[PDB]
Amino acid sequence: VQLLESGAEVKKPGSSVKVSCKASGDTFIRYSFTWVRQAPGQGLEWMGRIITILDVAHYAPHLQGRVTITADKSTSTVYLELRNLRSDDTAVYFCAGVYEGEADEGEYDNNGFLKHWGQGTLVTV
Amino acid sequence: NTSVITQACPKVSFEPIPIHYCAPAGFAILKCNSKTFNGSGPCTNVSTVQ
Amino acid sequence: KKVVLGKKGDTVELTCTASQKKSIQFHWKNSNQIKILGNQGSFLTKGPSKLNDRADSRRSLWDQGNFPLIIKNLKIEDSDTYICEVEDQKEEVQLL
Amino acid sequence: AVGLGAFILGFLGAAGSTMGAASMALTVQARLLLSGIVQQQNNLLRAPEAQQHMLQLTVWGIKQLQARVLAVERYLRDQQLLGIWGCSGKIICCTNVPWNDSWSNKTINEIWDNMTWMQWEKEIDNYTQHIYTLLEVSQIQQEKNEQEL
Amino acid sequence: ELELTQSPATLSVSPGERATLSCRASESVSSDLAWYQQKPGQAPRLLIYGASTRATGVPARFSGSGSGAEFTLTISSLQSEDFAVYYCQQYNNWPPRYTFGQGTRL
Amino acid sequence: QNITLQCRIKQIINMWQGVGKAMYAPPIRGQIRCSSNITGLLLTRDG
Ligand SMILES: *[C@@H]1O[C@H](CO)[C@@H](O[C@@H]2O[C@H](CO)[C@@H](O[C@@H]3O[C@H](CO)[C@@H](O)[C@H](O[C@H]4O[C@H](CO)[C@@H](O)[C@H](O)[C@@H]4O[C@H]4O[C@H](CO)[C@@H](O)[C@H](O)[C@@H]4O)[C@@H]3O)[C@H](O)[C@H]2NC(C)=O)[C@H](O)[C@H]1NC(C)=O
Ligand SMILES: *[C@@H]1O[C@H](CO)[C@@H](O[C@@H]2O[C@H](CO)[C@@H](O)[C@H](O)[C@H]2NC(C)=O)[C@H](O)[C@H]1NC(C)=O
Ligand SMILES: Cc1ccc(-c2ccc(NC(=O)N3CCC4(CCO4)CC3)cc2)cc1
Ligand SMILES: *[C@@H]1O[C@H](CO)[C@@H](O)[C@H](O)[C@H]1NC(C)=O
Ligand SMILES: *[C@@H]1O[C@H](CO)[C@@H](O)[C@H](O)[C@H]1NC(C)=O
Ligand SMILES: *[C@@H]1O[C@H](CO)[C@@H](O)[C@H](O)[C@H]1NC(C)=O
Repeated sequence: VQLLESGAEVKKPGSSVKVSCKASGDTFIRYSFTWVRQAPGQGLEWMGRIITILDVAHYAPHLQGRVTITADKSTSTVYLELRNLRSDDTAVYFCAGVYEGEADEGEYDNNGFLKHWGQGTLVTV
Repeated sequence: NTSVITQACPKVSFEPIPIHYCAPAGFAILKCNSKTFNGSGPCTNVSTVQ
Repeated sequence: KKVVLGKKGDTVELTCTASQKKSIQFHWKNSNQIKILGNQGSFLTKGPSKLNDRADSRRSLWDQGNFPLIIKNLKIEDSDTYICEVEDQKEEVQLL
Repeated sequence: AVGLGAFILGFLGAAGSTMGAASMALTVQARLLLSGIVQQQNNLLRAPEAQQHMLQLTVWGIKQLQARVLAVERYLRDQQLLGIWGCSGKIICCTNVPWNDSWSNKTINEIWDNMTWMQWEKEIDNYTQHIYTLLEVSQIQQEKNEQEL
Repeated sequence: ELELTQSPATLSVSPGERATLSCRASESVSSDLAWYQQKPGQAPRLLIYGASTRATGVPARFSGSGSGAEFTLTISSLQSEDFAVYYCQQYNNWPPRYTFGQGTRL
Repeated sequence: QNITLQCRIKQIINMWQGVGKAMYAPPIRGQIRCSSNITGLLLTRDG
């Protein structure tokens, strides 16, 4: 699987940004996805995780009131939506994921590792 | 709409044990003691248990 | 009986209901009394007929007392009648 | 079994017998007991003995007693509720309401000898409320008449 | 909360040497840890996952061990192409509260 | 002798408790087995 990032964006504080990620090369529904952020000069920050077989998602503690992750099962596209956006959120954003063996058959392994990575999308605020 | 919750998952031992049901005071349970009984209708050998 | 007409080559939803507003055991059968769908409490089963495939229900509405039969990739050859087996309410519908 | 109390349990074994037989059986056991010929044995729990195992006999010790105490209260209650029909303090109460052939057109020998109580109380179940109403009325009229002398 | 830090801020090594990297967690990991290699302009590729299992395509140079909240990654016969920033990831929380550490630079 | 059934251990379970789905934790490392007594069957027949 390859993960394809969307285009760069520029917003003002108080607005919002939604960044897509297209996953392809295998069946989408068997891959778990996460989003990771990296502001310039900073290390990697986990933002959240989405389960695609069961539409369930979780967010890091400071993003709980700001971030929604959606898996569009019909287009194999994962979207990261960040609301109530601030200048502190300038960063390069990116998707990542991992294969869940036969998740379709109910053998999902809740794999927390990231093997497939996107390129990085720059979003400024 | 759906409602989704999550819980901690300690794994636990799971080995079913026999559990029996008992009558409250004032009640008793009738039991069918026939060797042949198709699940319904008259049972010709009945005993009472708690 | 209740008759529902489609466009032949599409999909139809026929319904059975219960006044209990609970998920109860139910079955759907055709005119030859061949099982199409039904449940086993929370689980959905299929009937071993020409409608074993191309068919489903709405598990989420079973607790509302709504037990539909949905036939997909519908053909004119499927325009038979169907019998509900919900409680003793053996209602009949027709697919066209 | 248990849960019904001694009053019921001593009568319950007659559930498979005819009505006539049940009355005779009760009479005989009473005779043997009054005469000191037979004795009644107990079926009560022994109590815990060992402290470490006591839950086993205090739970059931208490439940067995609760069943018996409630059976006593029900027995004594009914024995006075029956005052309405003029049957308080009795097991067998004969009254002045005549039997209706419409309730059941059978002779007393047919009823008492070829039927059990389980059958009898089903054949006339739909007249039970009628009869009970009449029993109350008859008792009221008897009281009315006695107090007029 | 969960945070991962490295012992060195930077690791001073030369090519051909066995580099040693060391991750410490604020919370027990119990082998649910992974290591990633971050190069400028690149995705932080996964090399090690699960105690120390190598991902498919990972050079034999990368290996490691650890337990509790203290884990070690080593790079045998370090190559010039391995002078990357390495990140340590802990994912054993449920509901997930996964984090990456500060990382260390070679 | 010894008819063998192919079995799989799954994490996504349709609940018997009511309508809904649930995820359970992944399999335990070690040897797991059970020896059970078949005491009855559930069978059905069609028209
Ligand atoms: C019908 O009845 C029969 C009984 O007549 C039932 O059969 C029993 O089934 C149970 C469950 O599978 C089985 O119990 C195990 O016995 C093992 C004996 O060595 C135990 O070691 C094992 O415990 C481990 O696993 C548990 C979870 O599965 C853990 O909670 C526990 O802590 C142990 O786990 C540690 O150790 C193991 C082993 O080293 C390691 O893998 C783990 O990672 C961890 O470190 C269970 O107690 C009974 O032995 C079976 N009885 C018989 C006589 O065979 C049968 O299940 C019933 N049928 C149905 C359908 O219910
Ligand atoms: C009615 O059922 C009871 C209970 O099973 C039968 O009595 C048992 O008979 C066996 C021998 O086959 C004895 O070992 C048990 O101790 C008896 N139990 C009791 C409570 O007495 C009884 O025979 C059956 N009667 C009929 C007519 O079928
Ligand atoms: C708590 C408790 C209370 C009462 C009893 C009890 C035991 C035996 C009888 N006996 C009976 O009903 N008989 C029928 C009528 C007859 C024949 C002419 O008189 C005598 C025999 C009644 C109540 C038991 C437990
Ligand atoms: C029986 O019921 C009828 C009414 O249906 C009544 O006229 C008759 O007097 C009753 N007989 C007895 C014995 O109660
Ligand atoms: C079946 O399994 C038992 C051990 O559980 C073994 O002794 C026996 O030989 C096996 N039978 C066959 C046909 O392999
Ligand atoms: C199966 O039945 C035998 C008796 O034939 C008994 O000894 C054994 O314990 C039973 N096993 C289970 C799991 O009930």
